[PDB]
Amino acid sequence: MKKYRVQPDGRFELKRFDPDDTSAFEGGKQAALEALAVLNRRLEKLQELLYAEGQHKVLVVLQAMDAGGKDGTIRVVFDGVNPSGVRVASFGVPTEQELARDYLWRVHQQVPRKGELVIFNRSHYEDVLVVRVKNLVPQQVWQKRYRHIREFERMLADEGTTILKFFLHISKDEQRQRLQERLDNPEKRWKFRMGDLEDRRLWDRYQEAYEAAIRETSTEYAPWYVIPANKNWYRNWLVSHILVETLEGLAMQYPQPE
Amino acid sequence: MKKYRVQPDGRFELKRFDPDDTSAFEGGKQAALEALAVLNRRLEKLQELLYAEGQHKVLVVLQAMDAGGKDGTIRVVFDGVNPSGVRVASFGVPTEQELARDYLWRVHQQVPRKGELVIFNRSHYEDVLVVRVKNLVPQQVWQKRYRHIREFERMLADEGTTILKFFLHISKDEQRQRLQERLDNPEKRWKFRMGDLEDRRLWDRYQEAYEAAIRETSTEYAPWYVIPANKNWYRNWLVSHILVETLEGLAMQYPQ
Amino acid sequence: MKKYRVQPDGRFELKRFDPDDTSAFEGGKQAALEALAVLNRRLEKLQELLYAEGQHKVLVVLQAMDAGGKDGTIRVVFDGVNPSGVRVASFGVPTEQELARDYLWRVHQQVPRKGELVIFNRSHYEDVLVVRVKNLVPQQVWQKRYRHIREFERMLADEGTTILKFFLHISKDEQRQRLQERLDNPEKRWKFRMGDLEDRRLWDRYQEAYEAAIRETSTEYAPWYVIPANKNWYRNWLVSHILVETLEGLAMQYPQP
Amino acid sequence: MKKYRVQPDGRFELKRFDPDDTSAFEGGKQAALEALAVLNRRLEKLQELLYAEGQHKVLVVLQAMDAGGKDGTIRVVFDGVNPSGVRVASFGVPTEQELARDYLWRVHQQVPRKGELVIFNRSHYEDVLVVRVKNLVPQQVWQKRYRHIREFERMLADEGTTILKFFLHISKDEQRQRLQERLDNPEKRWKFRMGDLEDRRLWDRYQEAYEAAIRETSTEYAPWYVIPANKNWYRNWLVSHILVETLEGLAMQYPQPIVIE
Ligand SMILES: Nc1ncnc2c1ncn2[C@@H]1O[C@H](COP(=O)(O)OP(=O)(O)O)[C@@H](O)[C@H]1O
Ligand SMILES: Nc1ncnc2c1ncn2[C@@H]1O[C@H](COP(=O)(O)OP(=O)(O)O)[C@@H](O)[C@H]1O
Ligand SMILES: Nc1ncnc2c1ncn2[C@@H]1O[C@H](COP(=O)(O)OP(=O)(O)O)[C@@H](O)[C@H]1O
Ligand SMILES: Nc1ncnc2c1ncn2[C@@H]1O[C@H](COP(=O)(O)OP(=O)(O)O)[C@@H](O)[C@H]1O
Ligand SMILES: [Mg+2]
Ligand SMILES: [Mg+2]
Ligand SMILES: [Mg+2]
Ligand SMILES: [Mg+2]
Repeated sequence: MKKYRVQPDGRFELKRFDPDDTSAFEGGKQAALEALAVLNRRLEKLQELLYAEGQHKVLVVLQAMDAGGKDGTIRVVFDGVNPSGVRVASFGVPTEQELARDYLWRVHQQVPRKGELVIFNRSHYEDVLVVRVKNLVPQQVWQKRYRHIREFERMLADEGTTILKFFLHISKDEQRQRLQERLDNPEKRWKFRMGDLEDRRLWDRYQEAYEAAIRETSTEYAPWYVIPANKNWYRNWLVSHILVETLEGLAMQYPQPE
Repeated sequence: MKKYRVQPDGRFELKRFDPDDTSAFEGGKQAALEALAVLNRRLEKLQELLYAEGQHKVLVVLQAMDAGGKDGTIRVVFDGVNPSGVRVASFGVPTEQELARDYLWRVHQQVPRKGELVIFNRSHYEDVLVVRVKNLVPQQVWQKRYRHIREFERMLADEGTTILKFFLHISKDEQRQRLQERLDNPEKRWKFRMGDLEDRRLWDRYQEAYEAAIRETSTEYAPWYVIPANKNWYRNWLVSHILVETLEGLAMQYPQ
Repeated sequence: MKKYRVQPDGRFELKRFDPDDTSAFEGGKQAALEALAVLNRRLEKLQELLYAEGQHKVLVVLQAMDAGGKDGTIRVVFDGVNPSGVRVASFGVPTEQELARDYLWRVHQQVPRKGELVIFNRSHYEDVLVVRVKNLVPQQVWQKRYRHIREFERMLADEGTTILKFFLHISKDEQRQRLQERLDNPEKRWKFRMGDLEDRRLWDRYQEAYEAAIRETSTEYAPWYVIPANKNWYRNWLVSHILVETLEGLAMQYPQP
Repeated sequence: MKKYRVQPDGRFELKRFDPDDTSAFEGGKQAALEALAVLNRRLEKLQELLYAEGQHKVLVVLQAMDAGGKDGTIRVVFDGVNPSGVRVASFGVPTEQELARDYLWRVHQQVPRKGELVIFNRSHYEDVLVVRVKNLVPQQVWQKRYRHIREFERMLADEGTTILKFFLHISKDEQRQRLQERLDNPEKRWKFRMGDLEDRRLWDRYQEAYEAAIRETSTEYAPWYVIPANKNWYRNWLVSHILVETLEGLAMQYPQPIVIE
């Protein structure tokens, strides 16, 4: 089941992962939806424990190509989970205030507190992704940032944060369909930006960047999971299974005051 | 259904509201749960519109006595609503940093942005509630805050925030049972502090403080709704109905 | 010198104030520099006592036209005052994050804490100034802001903030010279933006905007002082005098051992 | 100077530094005050350039024992420097909100922005000092924190922050006098807390904690300077000299960009 966990050997190659792979589930969509429903209930209970224990901090990082399933994952995986204990932090185009400080400043501000589960919809990884691909800074600058991230995450983990980093892996062809579906969708007509067409020619450069990022930052304290995300049902089930298992591993207990 | 909206006539009496009242729903639990399921789906859709339109700011304020149903309301009313568009801000015991600035500073920081629905689990109201009851500041101070709160909410509303204030009204006897269940439940035991028994002795002063605040701060731009909260099913349905109707009233539309 | 405090009668008139007026000081520059040196020393001591007492919050609001002397006031008036107790908060062009919430959100965040003296270099007033002049929101919206401002400042004052609002009043002709002097000084040329010229075309609308804000928001708890700011030496001495006297009035005492 | 810069060799021994040392200055009190006046003027001009250029991020970290001269340094070194470009961030006893996140969260929030000079009056170092001495977390937990700091400061420096860390070194005897003077002074008594006598009792444990911290975190990108701080005049001149020289080294330039009618 950890066939998707990227080992900290620095020997990662994205070619080994197929976006269309569904080998960890034996049953197809209908069966998987039932399985997800079970895990969602366990997740709801596990969050209730987390909030009650108030010791651990859970950080779920979502990274994907545009239309890679970031919003869809949050919406389906965290369906019915208490709003008081779960929070989404999105990282968009940096403001002048954000650029006036190091790139980790805006990110560090949003980290989960004790008893809180935080989802990062894009993250500090963007500073080794869009920044690298579009050469917003030279290689000399962004190359050093891998060490920064390893060390920043070491600090977070050592101080009590459970870090789960999910790479939602979709094919170039799947993305083409999803963006075309976005353009014909009336309630998604607004989600489209013109820049989505320029980043499309940069596909390979983005894939190279994801390969580099994952190889350099997947550690035992902060592992990367490559989720085959072409099938939404499989993506949702697998992300739920990984999170539920990790949270189960924490052996969280309800406190007693006497 | 707006028999629960507190009119801005400064003539409200809490006396007139029974925590055990269920008169706005023509039936019981089983039927009300079905009704809530329908409103929850509408709520999910209305939030989706809010986030997409990205113009309005929605502020839901929850105030209640301890074990009055604040966590329960958030959990049930907002079940299945997109986490990206909904946020809870809890107000606890003020820190030294928080006390070093005016009481509205910590609260103003958490207000909803455009396209966001924020729930305040306890609020700036505590500064005319626990503060008043325990005399954490003298009367001279906390008396002036009613005007502050009216004017701060006028500003929020004028600048595009839809404000819904819910008072979850439970009986002294219901609280006694709920707190006893907290002591008799291992998965509830944790929410308990010894101070929950002390505040119990201050019941009437807290009730007097709630009546006072609601009378002073329920306005046309920021109304107070007194929710009979003894029955969870009725509490959840009624808060959902009021929220859904208010959000419907905004005539929100998806962008072109 | 109470001749500069704008009474809360709602009958303020900016034509009654001359930027070139120096009548409150019985002398010129050389004598005023000496007088300012005395007040600056008292200000340094008063700040030490504010920080020590740790109860009051002091908010100094500076509003002026471009090249009206806001930065020079900070630099000279607060010279030698302990950095640990004094802070500047500047308000610029609002970000999308700042615009996504009410206009008072970014301003409320910067308010002085207990024992702190804060200077606002531009403020929440901007939201009834540049916003009004350039119609960034309609009249329907910015008209209601005067009440918001009065009530927000009432709340700050009631809760322990001493509020001093200074309008640094310069003439249209003085601004023309200063802006020209900016374009000629290499260590100042960087402060120049093309907008400084576009806003100069809007002089009168800005003046009308200042008369309206001052008339509407000068209260007992938060007064406005119209400082004739054409002469730097007079501007610096008069703001120092007003601040020092206000701080003296607080009769601040050292904590009980 | 490089005699006070702590080399990144991990062989630092605080015993090699005398709080009463004044060897870098030839002239005594009167001559040093004149020298400081000159450096203060250069500092004022250098800050004006920093704010105008708006590219560099400057972080001055002040660490000292109680009554070690932190407030005194800020007050004298930064005298007359424009408030708009200089900010003090003090770190006291953590709040429940601050404790609910990692210890670097509150500190990272206060880092200088572009064109700003920030002074940290106590810092993230407190989390390997008072925390270590009073065992507010176990050794297993605070031991890992040296690497965190090295790496956090590497990130800050790599991304554009000039980091100056000053350890204001006073003797046990000097502290005893200053604490007593605070007590007898009516305009200083207010600074006193009962814990000042507890942080006096643990002197050696604190000194051992400063030795370990400085030894572990003085790097090329973020050096530690041990300032002999028994003499205020020498302390003030030396911190001013180090800061001015560092700022001079940045070779800051004013930006480059019509008849007004
Ligand atoms: N560090 C960064 N530097 C530059 N651009 C960034 C950075 N972080 C995020 N971005 C960009 O910001 C954009 C956010 O777009 P937005 O529409 O707000 O979100 P979404 O990914 O849901 O479409 C992304 O296209 C992303 O590449
Ligand atoms: N302004 C305030 N001043 C003093 N106490 C406050 C203030 N606001 C909130 N509190 C108190 O903080 C406490 C928060 O308690 P906590 O257990 O964290 O939440 P809950 O109400 O869910 O039990 C409440 O008992 C409340 O009375
Ligand atoms: N509320 C506001 N809305 C719009 N513009 C604003 C607002 N507050 C400030 N501004 C503008 O931001 C600009 C800040 O410019 P800047 O160069 O950073 O400062 P300075 O006034 O020292 O030149 C001013 O020209 C001012 O008109
Ligand atoms: N990380 C921390 N953990 C515990 N105590 C801390 C921490 N950071 C700072 N402190 C303590 O906070 C206190 C600062 O408060 P105060 O007496 O008002 O000022 P000062 O440092 O000027 O003496 C110091 O005693 C210091 O040890
Ligand atoms: Mg509780
Ligand atoms: Mg409680
Ligand atoms: Mg300027
Ligand atoms: Mg002290």
